[PDB]
Amino acid sequence: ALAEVGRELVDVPRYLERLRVLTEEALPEKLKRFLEYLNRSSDDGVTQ
Amino acid sequence: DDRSAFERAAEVASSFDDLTDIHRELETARKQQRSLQPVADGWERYRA
Repeated sequence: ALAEVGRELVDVPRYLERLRVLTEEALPEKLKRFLEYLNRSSDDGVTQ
Repeated sequence: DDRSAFERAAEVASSFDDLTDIHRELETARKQQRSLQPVADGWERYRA
């Protein structure tokens, strides 16, 4: 996601903006995945 | 006779895969965030 960016001072704000964006948008992934996975159950093992 | 098991075992184990992958992705993203932050700190000190 940032490997293409260079190694200069002008590149630094690109890194900072990407870091902020991923910080903001990682939490939605956490929610939409783990909250849905909270519905999982292990009834099959017990039943069988 | 033989009316054994070891068939439903994989069926039960199949559930964990998506959760494991999602957890891996989330942890990798968070690790990248921790890596990114000190760059911002150093840039602040550099501007000072």
